[PDB]
Amino acid sequence: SVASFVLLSMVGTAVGMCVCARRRCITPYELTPGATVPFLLSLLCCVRTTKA
Amino acid sequence: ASHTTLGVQDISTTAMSWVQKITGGVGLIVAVAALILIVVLCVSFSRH
Repeated sequence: SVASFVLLSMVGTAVGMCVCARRRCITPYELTPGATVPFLLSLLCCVRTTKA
Repeated sequence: ASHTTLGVQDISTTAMSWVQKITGGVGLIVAVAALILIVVLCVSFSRH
């Protein structure tokens, strides 16, 4: 049981890193005046790939 | 003599290989073509 909750904990921090990478990848965007990622969001699909 | 009972499952023997050869299908290539077309469209297809 303790192994179960701890493995749940590592997967939880893993999804935490997922969301952290999402915010970190969108932040350099932060709605730049250029507003273009033809090679990153169209390819890497980090976040809200609906747009670009 | 009821000892030798055979179910619906049976050994196709050499012909087994034949059906194993027949089982090969072109679904893989058709799926590949669909994926290729949908991506080359993804230039204009984003999330729909």
